[PDB]
Amino acid sequence: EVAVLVQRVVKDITNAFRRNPHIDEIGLIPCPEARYNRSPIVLVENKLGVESWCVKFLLPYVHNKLLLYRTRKQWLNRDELIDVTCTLLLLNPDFTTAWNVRKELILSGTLNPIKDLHLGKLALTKFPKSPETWIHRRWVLQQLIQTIPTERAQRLIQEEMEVCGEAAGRYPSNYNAWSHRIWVLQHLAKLDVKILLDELSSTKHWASMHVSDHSGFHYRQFLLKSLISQTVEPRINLPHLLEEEVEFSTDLIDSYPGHETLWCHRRHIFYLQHHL
Amino acid sequence: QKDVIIKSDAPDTLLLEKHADYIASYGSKKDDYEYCMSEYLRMSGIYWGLTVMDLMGQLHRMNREEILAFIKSCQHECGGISASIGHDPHLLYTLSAVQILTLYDSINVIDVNKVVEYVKGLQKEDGSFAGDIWGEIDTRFSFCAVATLALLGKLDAINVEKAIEFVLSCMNFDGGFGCRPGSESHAGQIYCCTGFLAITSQLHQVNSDLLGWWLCERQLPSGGLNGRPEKLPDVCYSWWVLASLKIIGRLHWIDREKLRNFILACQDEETGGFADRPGDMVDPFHTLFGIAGLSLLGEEQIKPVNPVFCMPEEVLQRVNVQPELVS
Amino acid sequence: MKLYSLSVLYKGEAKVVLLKAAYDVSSFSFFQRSSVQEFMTFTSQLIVERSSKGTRASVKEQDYLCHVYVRNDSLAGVVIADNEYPSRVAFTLLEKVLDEFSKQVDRIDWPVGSPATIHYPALDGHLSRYQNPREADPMTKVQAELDETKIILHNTMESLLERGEKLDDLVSKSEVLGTQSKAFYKTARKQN
Ligand SMILES: CC(C)=CCC/C(C)=C/CC/C(C)=C/CC/C(C)=C/COP(=O)(O)OP(=O)(O)O
Repeated sequence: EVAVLVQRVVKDITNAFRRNPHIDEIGLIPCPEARYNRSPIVLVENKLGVESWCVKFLLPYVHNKLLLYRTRKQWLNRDELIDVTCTLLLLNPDFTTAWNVRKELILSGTLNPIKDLHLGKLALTKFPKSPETWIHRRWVLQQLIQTIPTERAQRLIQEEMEVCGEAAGRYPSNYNAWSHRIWVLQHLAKLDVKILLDELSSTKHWASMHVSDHSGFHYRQFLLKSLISQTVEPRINLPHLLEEEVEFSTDLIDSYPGHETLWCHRRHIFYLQHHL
Repeated sequence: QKDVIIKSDAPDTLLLEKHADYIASYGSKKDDYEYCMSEYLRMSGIYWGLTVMDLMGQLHRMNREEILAFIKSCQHECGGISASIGHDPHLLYTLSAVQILTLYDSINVIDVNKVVEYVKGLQKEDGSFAGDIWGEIDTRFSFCAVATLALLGKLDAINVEKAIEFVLSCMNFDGGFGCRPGSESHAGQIYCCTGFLAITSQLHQVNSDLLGWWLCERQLPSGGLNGRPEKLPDVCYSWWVLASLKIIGRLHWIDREKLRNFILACQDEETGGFADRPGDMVDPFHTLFGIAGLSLLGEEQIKPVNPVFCMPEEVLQRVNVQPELVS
Repeated sequence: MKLYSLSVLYKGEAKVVLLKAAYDVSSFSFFQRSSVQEFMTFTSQLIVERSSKGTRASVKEQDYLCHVYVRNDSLAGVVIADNEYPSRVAFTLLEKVLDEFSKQVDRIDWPVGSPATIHYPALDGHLSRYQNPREADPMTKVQAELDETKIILHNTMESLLERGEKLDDLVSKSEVLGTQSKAFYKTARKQN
């Protein structure tokens, strides 16, 4: 009876997105045993929960089903493909092959690229560290891009800044989160002088509340290193921002001593000043 | 200073026999859930398991034929090898497959010429390498490319001179390396790049003092190493850092005894194997880099390991693949 | 830089009693916040159970740091934070609360008081206020004579246990943790 109980779950998850497109995050609910006639897919407000008792059955079902598709052992509809890859990646976003299928679906015109940015976002609320999710996301963004960037781009760039920041907050010193955020500024923003300055401002408060986060502070360094490169009146404050940074760093080292991140940060800011 | 505190009742001796039993009994208990969860990297998983067994001289306890058949089934029409049957090919698991076949001296089980073609087709105009046909650029893939080709004796197939140019363009001012130009320095990424430059004979492009300094800063008062500033100590990082140090010729700067005590403290006296930190979950991943880490430190009960390929020096001597390191 | 728990307790001869607490579990996964909050209540009590009167201590866990202050009288105070949050601002926060707490609540309502009986709504206000130490009141009359450098530090919370005492038996037998929280710790017994 596991062939029907599990195939119902992928519907319950699919249904949840159609009756609530404003889902904030996903999560696992402690359940050693199922209850009578209740779906393990329980949602409260925006949150989407999955009871743990079904996971050991739900995953290998969808897992093997996708493998049968890739090996041409069992056909699936393009609507079935989207449904299974969705539930599969919510359980394990590191499954590269599952992402690749969605790449094919997107590239065939079947799947809307926006759905993958959304799917990736929900996966990062339970797996903010997941390398493949970021890797795939870069491909999706690369497909959405076929002098100042357009309004459409800036709308997406601001979105990427927020998901990178939220992922940076869920896992301490999230390299893959900040590395992606940098990638966005390189390819999407094309190192825009305005966006670089705004990111330098919005992250000041965050950086002061995460002093042991070398990745977050390197992001600061990247902004500064890129600003120097772009300048090859707004561009005048180049030593001014550098001394603002060394003051901000000192103001934290004095407040919070014993953090080699803060020291490594200042140490690198000294390098930028001396090499102008 | 975030760090661990090594206890007195913590293991202070090498439990070689219990490690071999752990890897041998790994996967013996059928669990469909955990199998699917990790199948996306199963090929590398085998490589970790086999390599750590051969380092302890227990490779014969592993099902040779069953694995060789598995690898043949994982090669695709494009030449690339996937992590497992059904999964899509990738450069990572192509390397792992070749590494396994080199351990078993069964390199002709798969189509070598097509593997070369697959790897060659991943290179870009700037010398960079993609993970697969979807174009993810990373220095890991630069390393995986040349490491795979070196084991096949087909390093000439790619634009070597241009590949070196891209990797060197990822070198930051602190001496370290990232995944892409403009990335935060990462010990793991440094291992890939230093491993790359070792294979491509370009170690003279590396400041051994500067980089070696950055790497030694990873060592914490507990003795363990991390991957970057203000990170917890990690057994796997005790490989990425140590191997990099050995490559650039600055291994003697490290604190052998204190680091060795940390790695040994990550053992499980009951089950066996290594965890990332003392009192954590063990896995074949950290088991390998723990053993390989002790091997570089000079543990005599373990076969000498090559810092570039993470394989026994005995195996790489057989295929005449031993890149020069900094003396 | 985050504060998780801020609970005021009491250490009688028979048992240790919770009087008033405040929590901030907004940083955790949504379907775990209930379980997490219960553990922070369990820990805060357990630390007072193992700490003597008139002493300060700071038990450390990986990525977490609990600070306890037990006065000469059996009134206590526990604050839970991360590694980043400075220990001095933590103890400074503890003292100003236990002073305002002795001001409003009588000394006999302590050994038998309960969170539903004790009256103090300013705990959730202080927890959110002291979230950023740069936005905290600079009381130089307090921290000028707080430290003695004899504040016992613990690598784990096992250092407070006896030689044969097992934390596994303390969790499953606790009456502060729910059945779903004990089973949640059982999935944490698999080393996560
Ligand atoms: C032959 C061998 C040993 C390896 C083959 C080549 C490969 C795949 C090397 C991978 C090593 C590497 C580059 C690791 C870095 C990947 C990365 C960015 C991990 C995330 O970083 P953190 O955010 O710091 O997470 P951790 O602290 O848990 O490592």
